[PDB]
Amino acid sequence: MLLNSNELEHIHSTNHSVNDISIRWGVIGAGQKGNKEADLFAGYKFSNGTTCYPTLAVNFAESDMMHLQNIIKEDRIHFDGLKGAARTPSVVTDLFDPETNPNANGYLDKLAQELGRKFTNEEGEVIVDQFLICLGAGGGVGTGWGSLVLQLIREQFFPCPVSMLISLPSGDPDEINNALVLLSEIDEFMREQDRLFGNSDIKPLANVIVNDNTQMQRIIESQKGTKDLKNRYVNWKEVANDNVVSTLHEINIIPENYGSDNVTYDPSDLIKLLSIPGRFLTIGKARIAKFDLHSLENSIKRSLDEGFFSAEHQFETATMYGGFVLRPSNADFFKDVNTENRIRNTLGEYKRLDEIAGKFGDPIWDNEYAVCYTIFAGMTMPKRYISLAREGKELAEKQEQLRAEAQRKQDEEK
Amino acid sequence: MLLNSNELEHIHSTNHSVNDISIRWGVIGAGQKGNKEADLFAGYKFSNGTTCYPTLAVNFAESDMMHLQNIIKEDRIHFDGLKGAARTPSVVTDLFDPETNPNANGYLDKLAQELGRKFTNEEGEVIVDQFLICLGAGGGVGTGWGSLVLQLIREQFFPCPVSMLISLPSGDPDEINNALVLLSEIDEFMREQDRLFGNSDIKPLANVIVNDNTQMQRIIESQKGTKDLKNRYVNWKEVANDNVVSTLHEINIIPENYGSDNVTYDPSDLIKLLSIPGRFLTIGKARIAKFDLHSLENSIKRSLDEGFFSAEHQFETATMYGGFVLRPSNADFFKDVNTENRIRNTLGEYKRLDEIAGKFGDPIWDNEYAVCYTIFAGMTMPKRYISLAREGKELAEKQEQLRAEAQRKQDEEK
Amino acid sequence: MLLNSNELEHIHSTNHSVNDISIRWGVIGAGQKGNKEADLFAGYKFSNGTTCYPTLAVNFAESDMMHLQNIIKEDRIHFDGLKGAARTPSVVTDLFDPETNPNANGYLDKLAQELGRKFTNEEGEVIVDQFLICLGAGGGVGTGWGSLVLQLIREQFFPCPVSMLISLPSGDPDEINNALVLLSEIDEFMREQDRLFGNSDIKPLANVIVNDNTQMQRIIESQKGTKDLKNRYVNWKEVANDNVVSTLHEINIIPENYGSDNVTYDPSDLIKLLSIPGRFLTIGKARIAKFDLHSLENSIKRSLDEGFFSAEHQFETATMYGGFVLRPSNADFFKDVNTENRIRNTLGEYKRLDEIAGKFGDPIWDNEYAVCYTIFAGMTMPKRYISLAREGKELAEKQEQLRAEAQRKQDEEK
Amino acid sequence: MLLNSNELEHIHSTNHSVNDISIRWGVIGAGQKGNKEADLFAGYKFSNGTTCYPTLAVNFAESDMMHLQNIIKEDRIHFDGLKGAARTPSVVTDLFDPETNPNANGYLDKLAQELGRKFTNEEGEVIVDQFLICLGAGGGVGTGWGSLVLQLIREQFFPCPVSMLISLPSGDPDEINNALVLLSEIDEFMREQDRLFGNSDIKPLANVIVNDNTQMQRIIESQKGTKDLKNRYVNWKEVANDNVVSTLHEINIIPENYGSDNVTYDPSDLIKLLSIPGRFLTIGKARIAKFDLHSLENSIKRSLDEGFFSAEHQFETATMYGGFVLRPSNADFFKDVNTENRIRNTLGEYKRLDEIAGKFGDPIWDNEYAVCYTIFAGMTMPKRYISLAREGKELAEKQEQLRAEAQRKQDEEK
Ligand SMILES: Nc1nc2c(ncn2[C@@H]2O[C@H](COP(=O)(O)OP(=O)(O)O)[C@@H](O)[C@H]2O)c(=O)[nH]1
Ligand SMILES: Nc1nc2c(ncn2[C@@H]2O[C@H](COP(=O)(O)OP(=O)(O)O)[C@@H](O)[C@H]2O)c(=O)[nH]1
Ligand SMILES: Nc1nc2c(ncn2[C@@H]2O[C@H](COP(=O)(O)OP(=O)(O)O)[C@@H](O)[C@H]2O)c(=O)[nH]1
Ligand SMILES: Nc1nc2c(ncn2[C@@H]2O[C@H](COP(=O)(O)OP(=O)(O)O)[C@@H](O)[C@H]2O)c(=O)[nH]1
Repeated sequence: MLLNSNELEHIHSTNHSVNDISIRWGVIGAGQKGNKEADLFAGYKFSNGTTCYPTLAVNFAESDMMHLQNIIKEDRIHFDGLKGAARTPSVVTDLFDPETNPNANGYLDKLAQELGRKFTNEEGEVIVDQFLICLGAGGGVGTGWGSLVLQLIREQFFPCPVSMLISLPSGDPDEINNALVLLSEIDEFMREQDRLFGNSDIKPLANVIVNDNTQMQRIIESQKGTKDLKNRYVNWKEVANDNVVSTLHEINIIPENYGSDNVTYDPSDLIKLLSIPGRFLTIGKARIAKFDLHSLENSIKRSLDEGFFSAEHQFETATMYGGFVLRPSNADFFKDVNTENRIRNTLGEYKRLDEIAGKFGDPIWDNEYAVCYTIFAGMTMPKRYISLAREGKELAEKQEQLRAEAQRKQDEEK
Repeated sequence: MLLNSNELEHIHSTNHSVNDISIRWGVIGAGQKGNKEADLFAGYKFSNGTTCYPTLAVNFAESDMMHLQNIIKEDRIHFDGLKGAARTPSVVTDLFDPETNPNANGYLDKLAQELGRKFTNEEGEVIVDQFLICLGAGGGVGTGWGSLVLQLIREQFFPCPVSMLISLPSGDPDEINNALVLLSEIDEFMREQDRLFGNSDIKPLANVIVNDNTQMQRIIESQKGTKDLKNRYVNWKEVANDNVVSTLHEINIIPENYGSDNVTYDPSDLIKLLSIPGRFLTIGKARIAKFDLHSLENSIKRSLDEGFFSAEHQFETATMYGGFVLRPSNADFFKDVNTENRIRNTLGEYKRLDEIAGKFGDPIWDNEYAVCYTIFAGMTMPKRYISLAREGKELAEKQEQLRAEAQRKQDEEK
Repeated sequence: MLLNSNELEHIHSTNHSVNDISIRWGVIGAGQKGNKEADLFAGYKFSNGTTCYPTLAVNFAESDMMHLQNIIKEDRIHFDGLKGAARTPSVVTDLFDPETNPNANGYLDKLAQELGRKFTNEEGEVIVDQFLICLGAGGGVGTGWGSLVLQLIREQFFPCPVSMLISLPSGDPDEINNALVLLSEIDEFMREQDRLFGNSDIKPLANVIVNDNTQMQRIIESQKGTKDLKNRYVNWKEVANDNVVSTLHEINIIPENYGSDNVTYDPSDLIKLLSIPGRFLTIGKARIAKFDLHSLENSIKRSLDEGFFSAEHQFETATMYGGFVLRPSNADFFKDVNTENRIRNTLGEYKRLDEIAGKFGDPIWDNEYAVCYTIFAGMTMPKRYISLAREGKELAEKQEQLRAEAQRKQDEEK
Repeated sequence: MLLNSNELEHIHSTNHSVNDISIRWGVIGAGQKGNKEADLFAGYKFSNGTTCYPTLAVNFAESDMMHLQNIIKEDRIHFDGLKGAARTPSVVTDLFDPETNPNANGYLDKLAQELGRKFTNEEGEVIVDQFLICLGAGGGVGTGWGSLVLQLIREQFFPCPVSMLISLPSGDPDEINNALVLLSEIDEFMREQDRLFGNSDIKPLANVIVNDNTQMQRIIESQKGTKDLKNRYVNWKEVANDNVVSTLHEINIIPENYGSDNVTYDPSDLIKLLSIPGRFLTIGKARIAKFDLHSLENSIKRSLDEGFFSAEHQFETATMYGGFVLRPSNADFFKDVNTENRIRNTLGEYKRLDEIAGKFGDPIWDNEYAVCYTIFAGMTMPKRYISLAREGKELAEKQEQLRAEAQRKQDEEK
């Protein structure tokens, strides 16, 4: 268990029966980023110190996996032999493709194996609910795997659905491409399946969660760090991560361990919520320590807008909503209805919930502020896609410039 | 005086007439643990810096007693000669048993003596109320003494009753046994006496207070320690201890030095409370800084459940209740009756108080939160006993496994 | 972006759309002081980390400009050749005066140039609103430039108005003089223009903001610094500065990014406010975390009196008022009218606002206290001028004393 | 007393009551190496300059024993007559075997005798705890004796157990053989006894400590010697030795003379530790002067891996663990629990301690760094055995080559 939020604390300080989750994610962490996250996920144990999620970490080589603080070598999968690579994801693919790599398959086995190892007990049962695959884009490894997975799922190695945690980078046109295309492909896929399935079907691809780094850094600095001191010694990712994960984590806990005396969110919701939309999903966590409609709105707005996962996704491309407000039970001001209404309406502004599926919870806690967790799902494409698009152009060219300028510098010299 | 709680502080900051206790415990601290505790007890002095409890520390050898910060060598009793021992408590027994150790008696004298030294003044009067013997189980020394005491009491060396502070360890089947049996014997004894006495009789064995380490550690980490920094440098016991003792300590102080404008707990209560049940006793200290019935309940629940002394004792095997809520006098919300009722009822759920003896206090302070001290007494057996039972089996076997597995490893090699 | 106030934080934590200012100051920082400030100004970037003001730093030589943390050499203008100088501002003047320095003009070009560089984009457009020239008096460089500017403006190199940030020193008669005369000249100028213009005219000299160091230090120590620890390691200027700038800075932000649900201050106001009075302007920022008329008054009073910019300026020599209270929107106590009235009246005591121009805002925030920004403009002469006058006399003579005394010491010895 | 480590110093500088050991080794030093070591052991005296271990030195002839700096001729046992020998250990055996050497026995007597002389006082009591026999392999003398001992023990001349200090050489196939076989035999023996005994039995062969020279030299040079100057004049063994012995030595001292305020290692542990595993034992001493989990790990790792005694022994062939960290008592960072855990886990990676016996201490000192002594016991076979195996083949053949090549050189010439 790693608390790392007031909240978390609050929780933990309060309940200690926390031994219980909603969804058994099978954390496969790929690439620096993923791994890194994974360790955090890894950090969760219960109120009996029992891990929460089961986690494999993958990376190409061993060394790659040294700084992990929870992962053991066994869970450090790597495939090794050749030194160096071109960070093309095409390396990866090879290694499992007979044609390039005959022993392709050899590897696969071991994956299948370790999967077995890790995800069976001895019922041979998969002890997983959905695969949570974590990726940071531009990471060859990730990218390679990404696709890989798509196949694999098909190839039934994966019989749980996949949830994709994708970070959208910042800069570097190359990455941009890699990413975009990656996203594209996915997107296709996404599109295919709904019409390939019904639309009430378990989506093998449950949803996609994206994060923008850029945005985040900005945010991060926003939040200053004279509010603490070691802040003054931190890395943004390091923080970022915390939030991110925590959120997720948290929300998994909360319904499970909490109740309300009024509307009750629940796992199933989540399940629903997570599977079926199949697409782009976003979450807003809003501290609410100030108590009025206007501010409510603000923080709402803020939370959405100045959401952490925010990517300028196109709200009305959502189809489904969710979230809940964990509110103190003495917090009358919320008990009031107007509020609710207000809220409703508030949200309605980005698209009216009431045209789509979703629900909302309002749990109790005994905190001294409330946090509103908000989730919009099944969206398609965030405008960032575009922005990215534009930007890498605006980059590409920008160093074309630099290329031409200084091609001139060649000419200019004897 | 060592404060080490807000409370304690609060107290101390408030009253300074604290020169006064309810019960004169005679702290005999046996074994690492006991000693350690003892030092803390030892740390108490009055508002005139006058010690609170008188304390002997026992250990086998001198060195054993070095790190103590309050104990003087004089109060470091040890009996020495042979180097090393098997940590069998059977060592101890010998030393006072003529048959094994002829000079058995020689020692006894010195005990009797130092007891004299320490517990008489020069009225020859025992300046004690009840012996508080502190033990951590699995400690040969403790264990040896434990039994020893039973005899000794009989042997009238002890003319105050004994209260046993027992820690129940965590792991190691051996200990487990030692313990269990120890507990067993005690248990017997306990059983005997009530029927050996009346049931309205001064129980020579006033009660037993157990603590589970395991539980505690868990708890401890629960309580995080980013709430403080040096926390980030602490040992659980170190904290644990603090609580534990403090509690006790505290509660001894409080009635004595406090009043109420309503129901008044008092020493006698305590006395009653402590003597007669003769058996398993538990305490819940509940911060109440949140003010509603539900939360009241929660914290109640919490406190019981996620009590510190908690061991899954069998509530209805209690016979007697007590405790008090030290509440701020401006704290109207408590003044209200409903509350009381509520409380009553709340407790009623684990067994209905109103079928048994006990009482309850509600003192004032001028704190800005309240703490509810809750005591259930005269219980018999906590399910942990069992759990322990199961566990050591689950251990024993588990390393039988390891024994057989690797007996195989012998066979497997040439 | 550098936050450095709760407020700032509050702001920043709240809005992150802060990408937007009211007035584009063109910060020219002259002399140690100015530079220093400039760096701070320089520290501002937006919610997209986009600088706020554009800034040139001037100093005589390069080295002079080393410790700057944001200024780049390019923005470190210096003119160099001769080593040492007499800190006469008459050095400066020379350098741009053909007669003394034929290549006078050469320099000017570069100024004009860098001005170009810095203040055009490629529309050749000036990207500035008003020049904010920062000076600490007694600084030869500053002083030289001061005058220089007056000319330059005339000489149309400056086509934005100038706002002068002048610090009034503490001690040293020489400085005093330099200053006074400087002030005098300015004063003249000020006087001229109004009658040289209409009085409804864009004043090329928008206003003057003075700061007294002396006063400030006093204040500073007032504010203690056990309230923080590093305080215990600070320099007054360092703090001072922070305030000062911040204030300014802040106020530029706030209207721009904030609204109210009631009276709305706005840039134009500011503009008006800043241009037309042409003269002495002062600002009071009042935390209001205590909620009553009396205290309101107090803090008001305090703020004025024990304003930061305060110089014993002659209120009724003002002609124009402004400011706004950034108040929490839940802060009902302000919503109330009486309050307003009260305020009005309060201010009325130093001169009645209602005889002059100005306005006042009351924005919302969601802070948990309010800050009242108060501005009195178009004043002429603060009594400090005088005080200064007296003091340097009281100095001059005082070391005349010392001169005569110890001229005696010459005589007294063989 | 010879200090020769900071530590040792630290110790000695601190305590001077050092008059006290854990285990009375009876140092029999055989062969150059052993002797050499012995002298060092010999160098230990107490804080009252009282020798620590009692030591016989054996060698074949007198001259052999000249450079010893502590050994007296009396303790220079040699058996002499014939000049030269074939360094076959078979020489040795003869000398005590009636059949080859009738007067075999004559010698034996003298051994028995001097043993008597040296190891009785006049209680006729053996003043020994365990025989510490030191050997460097390939040393005929050693080797001969090795076996000899096995018999002798059986032959009850030895009634203390034997601990074998074996150096594994570097190169020379012959040695290799001699060694291997030696090791083999031993190994057998080892295997026999456990099944010959119970497994909870005092192993007559307490354990085996091996050292690799090769490894060591490498290490040695690693540690540079511009860190000192005379280093620049040293022999590796000379250093090596120091460490080695010292370690041992040290660890014998430390528990004995130190305490902790927390977990306490102790002799018994050692005893246990040393006797019962009967097999391969290894030790890691880790300076810890850097304070974080990662580094902790590192040094841990390092220490294990880049242990001094390290031989690529097969961790999981261990059965038993031990060690302790002598840490400064002000060293909070260790006091913290996480740490502990971490550690635990860390170790767990090579095999999980928690499946096997052992314990761990954490003593105080007042050093300004900590040293972690780590012990893995009861292992069987280190991969070096193998490596050796391979290598001598790789040698044997390699000079077969040279043999054939240059057999060709014969043919090639007339
Ligand atoms: N925020 C964050 N991004 C990371 C982290 N590690 C890597 N990334 C990002 O993930 C993307 C791909 O890099 P990486 O994960 O190293 O890919 P790899 O080279 O395939 O291992 C880049 O945008 C990295 O900045 C991480 O732990 N957190
Ligand atoms: N929490 C706690 N347990 C302790 C302390 N010292 C020892 N123990 C525990 O007491 C039990 C018996 O150990 P110990 O007191 O050393 O017994 P001894 O060997 O007879 O001195 C074990 O569970 C120890 O962990 C202490 O000061 N606090
Ligand atoms: N508060 C403050 N005053 C300063 C600072 N630097 C210089 N001054 C003051 O400005 C006045 C003129 O000094 P300076 O700026 O060094 O002039 P220069 O010699 O022309 O560079 C003096 O009163 C200095 O104390 C600064 O950064 N802050
Ligand atoms: N490190 C070390 N090895 C030694 C020393 N003396 C001898 N050896 C080694 O011990 C092994 C056997 O040689 P030695 O002791 O001379 O055997 P002997 O010929 O029977 O006396 C070889 O590997 C030697 O290098 C010593 O004092 N230290």
